[PDB]
Amino acid sequence: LTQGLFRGLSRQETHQQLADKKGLHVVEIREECGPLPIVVASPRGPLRKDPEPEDEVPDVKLDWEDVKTAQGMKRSVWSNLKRAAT
Amino acid sequence: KAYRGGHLTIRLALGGCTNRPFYRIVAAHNKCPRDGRFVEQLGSYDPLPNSHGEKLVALNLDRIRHWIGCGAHLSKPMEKLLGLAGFFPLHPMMITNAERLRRKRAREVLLASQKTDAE
Amino acid sequence: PISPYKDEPWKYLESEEYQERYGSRPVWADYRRNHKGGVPPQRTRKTCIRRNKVVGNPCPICRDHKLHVDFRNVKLLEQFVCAHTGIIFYAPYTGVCVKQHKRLTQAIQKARDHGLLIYHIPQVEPRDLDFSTSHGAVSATPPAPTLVSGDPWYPWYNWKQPPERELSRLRRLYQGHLQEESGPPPESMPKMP
Amino acid sequence: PYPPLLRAMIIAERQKNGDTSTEEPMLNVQRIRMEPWDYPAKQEDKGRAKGTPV
Amino acid sequence: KKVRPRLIAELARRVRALREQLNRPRDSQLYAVDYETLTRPFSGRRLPVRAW
Amino acid sequence: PMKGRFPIRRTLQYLSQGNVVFKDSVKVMTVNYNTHGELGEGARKFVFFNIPQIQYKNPWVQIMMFKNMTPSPFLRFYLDSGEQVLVDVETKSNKEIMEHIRKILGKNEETLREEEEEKKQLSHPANFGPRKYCLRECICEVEGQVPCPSLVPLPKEMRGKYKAALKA
Amino acid sequence: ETKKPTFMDEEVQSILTKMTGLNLQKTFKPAIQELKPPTYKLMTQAQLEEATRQAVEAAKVRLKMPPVLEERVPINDVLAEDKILEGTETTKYVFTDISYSIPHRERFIVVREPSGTLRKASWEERDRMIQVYFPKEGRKILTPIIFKEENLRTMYSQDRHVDVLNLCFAQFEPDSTEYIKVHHKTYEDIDKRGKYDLLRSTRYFGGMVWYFVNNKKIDGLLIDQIQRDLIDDATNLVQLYHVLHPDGQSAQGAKDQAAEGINLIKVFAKTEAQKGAYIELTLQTYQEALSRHSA
Amino acid sequence: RKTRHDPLAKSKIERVNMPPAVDPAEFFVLMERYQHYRQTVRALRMEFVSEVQRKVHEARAGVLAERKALKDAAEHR
Ligand code: FES
Ligand SMILES: [Zn+2]
Repeated sequence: LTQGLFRGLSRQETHQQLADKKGLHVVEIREECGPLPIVVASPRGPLRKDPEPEDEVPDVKLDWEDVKTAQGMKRSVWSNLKRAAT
Repeated sequence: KAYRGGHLTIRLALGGCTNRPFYRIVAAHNKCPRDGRFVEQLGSYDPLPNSHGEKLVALNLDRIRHWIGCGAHLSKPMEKLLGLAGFFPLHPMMITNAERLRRKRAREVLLASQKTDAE
Repeated sequence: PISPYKDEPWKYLESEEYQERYGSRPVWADYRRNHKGGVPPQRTRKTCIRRNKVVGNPCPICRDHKLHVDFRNVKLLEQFVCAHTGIIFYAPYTGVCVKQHKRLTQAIQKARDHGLLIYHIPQVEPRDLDFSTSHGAVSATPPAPTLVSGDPWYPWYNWKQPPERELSRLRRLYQGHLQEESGPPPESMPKMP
Repeated sequence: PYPPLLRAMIIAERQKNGDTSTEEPMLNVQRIRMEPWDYPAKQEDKGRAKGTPV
Repeated sequence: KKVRPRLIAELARRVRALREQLNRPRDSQLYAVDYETLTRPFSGRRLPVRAW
Repeated sequence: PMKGRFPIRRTLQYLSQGNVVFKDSVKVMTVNYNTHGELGEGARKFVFFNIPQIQYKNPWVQIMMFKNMTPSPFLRFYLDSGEQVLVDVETKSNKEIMEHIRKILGKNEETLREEEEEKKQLSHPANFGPRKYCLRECICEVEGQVPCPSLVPLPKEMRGKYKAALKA
Repeated sequence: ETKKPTFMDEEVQSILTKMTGLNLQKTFKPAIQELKPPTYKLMTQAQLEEATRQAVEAAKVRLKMPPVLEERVPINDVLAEDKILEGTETTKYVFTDISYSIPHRERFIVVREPSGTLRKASWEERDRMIQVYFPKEGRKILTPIIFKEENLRTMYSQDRHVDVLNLCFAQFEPDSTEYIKVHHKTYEDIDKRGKYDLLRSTRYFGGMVWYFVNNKKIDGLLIDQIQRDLIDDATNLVQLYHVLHPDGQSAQGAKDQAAEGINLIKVFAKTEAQKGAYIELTLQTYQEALSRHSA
Repeated sequence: RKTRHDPLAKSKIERVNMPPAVDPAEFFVLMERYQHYRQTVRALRMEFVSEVQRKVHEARAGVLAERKALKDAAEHR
């Protein structure tokens, strides 16, 4: 658990690396701030002029545990319990 | 469910807890229980005065006129609520019960007067 | 124990005895409940004080008698409200007893009613699409004829003395079961002097 | 006449629809023929006692 | 969904309706009255006090 | 993870994204596509992504598919009046097909909003009843009115226990 | 003949809209509410400019100025008086027609008093009952205690005038007496302490300008705009003032001199403005500073 | 409540409910009020009945309804 936790927390891609990789603006969308686009990171190099090809359906592997929760189907008497401050 | 005969009626369905009554106006079959199944809810009546000292009465006049045109009857307490509002005429016994109250109170004024006068 | 800040509780949080004991952290930071298991009960103890007697491990509010839960002590009520969502934490989060968590929710709701505590107030839309008072419902209606002449809406609201020939029919119709004839009622309701 | 409330709701629809008139709405009670309570009913639609002598 | 027939429920129904037509009481029995107790002996029911 | 390729298809969030709600006339929809051939590429993607979306919005419409029966793909609808609507879908993308049948046999946005609005009138806010059907159960939940006796005891003058005692 | 423009005229709406301005940082200030993990998108320079444009289109819908109405007339109408029911009841009945497909200002609400009088419910009773059977988020049956004198002053002390206006718009109707009193009082505290910036980039700025103009209290506001390099708005405020008051010393003087731009402020400052001296000094300082930058 | 087969109590055997006394004046006055009140309500009921018949016939056989049914059939072709 510890050897893997430190492993994934070190291989995480930041917002700045992502922009530099694809040369695009990283915009943050928040419900509390409405539709306002917040620029969190921009590429240092030449900003690309062409947009990313919009994908009709993404071929990304999902997790049944998350999909089952979003559909109001994961019943559990141990989830969302009132606990102390952490 | 299917009841032998019967008909639709616009009555009061008692609700609330002990010493706190709250009626809800509904259109239900005649044989159905008081607080049982109903066709539609057409208002509510709070007997107990509120902080402002006034009794609230909700009425879906647009729907009460629909069911009365479909063959629905009315209960006496509910016919006295529509007369107090101006939708129906004052029920005859709402008038006679007032006359009885007048004569009754005038009958008590005599004894009260005689006592203060004679004694 | 008589707290000197009973009338002015907001002066204890801005003193040096509070800073030497709590510092900059909330009063419930260094508090832990004693329960069996990893998952604690979903309710805290009803109260930490029973007939002027304190329990072994009092809550952050009952352990310090100088912390008074009042709607004026804004600086203490902010420690029990999230600074990012404006929601009051449940008791297991902080560890307070139900008696004091019921007093905090009131004081927090009473301070927001006096404008002492800041909370999110949304920008709602108007109730009505139009604002025209061109309707009888909100305006005057032509007084009906019977209302101008001081008459009832229907003629049969008033008492009408029936003929004598009709009463004899009733008397003959109900012979031996009768009641004294009642005359026209008074115009207005009597009253007890 | 119509009762107080119904009268006020029929006069407001007129004004809302644009029709301007000062006539009073009234119910035609000529169709309603009120018979006395002692008027002979129909015996060919009336029931009969069942055969359960006691 | 194939209901099992109830033949005895139809047999008695026909028999009852028939007996109600052959043993039907007459107006002489139904509408009789004892003028001393003022009760219909057929049903043993008292008449209203206003008709006595 | 979730089995199968493109697992997002088996999600309620994706099945409700279909914008093709057929009319009442449409009764049967038959799809004929070829497994191979560059021309029939779109028809195959239409059977792989959208048929789930169409059947979820039109559960009372029969959908039957046939493979490699004709040299070219096509769609055919069967209406209740006896009319058939043939639709050649060769040399077209799955989006063109999904947009084409929505214009000739699908409902518009005006016809949908109306139906939805009717439902809003089924739940009258004034009504009092269970939380499932109505917002409030009793009128004691309304500030100003007399609270429930369970929370706030009523005055001794308003309880039938003492009204009887005071009277007798 | 010659009608004075109203608050909803296209000419006045554009003027009050421009004075308000558009600030996305304050228009969409982060709300203190339940949160979710944000979503990120990879955008180009053009895709970013279009998204920033869609926020401008939505912010103009959130800044829509509420209409300004006059204090509604009391309701004193009797449908019938049934003297036979007098004395038969101790409390009064309040009947409320509850039909979904009816606007609330065309809805019938009557009252049967203990004297047998069937009258119509007053404005205070109509708005109260409509909230019992057609509740609206944010509105309460019983008038809150925040709108009292002492409590309102507290909110003013924390510079929360926009919050008091949002409470007043959700609890009272635009034509109610309390909606006008609460708004007018708030406008008079800002003028006293010069807090005009608070309502900027909001939907309550126009309604505040419309009150000072009709009551001739635009001296403080006109100064603030000059101290913030907002002459365009300062001149439009004097233009608006002249329109609603054509028969004024400043309006007539302007016509004679055909004043334009900064001149209008000078004409208005001497003739009608109460604080003529202070305005000239403030306008003087600005013009001098502007000259240096031009060099 | 009881049924047809259930018997009667022994305390109600010798029971006679005497009708109430009658006030000749009030009885006649009250007998006329019901006569009018019930006639005023019989007219209202007929009015409301005519409105329910109208809407239904209008809906299935109306001007606007038949003006839209033809538009949907013309747009279909
Ligand atoms: S629930 Fe309303 S009174 Fe008990
Ligand atoms: Zn405690």
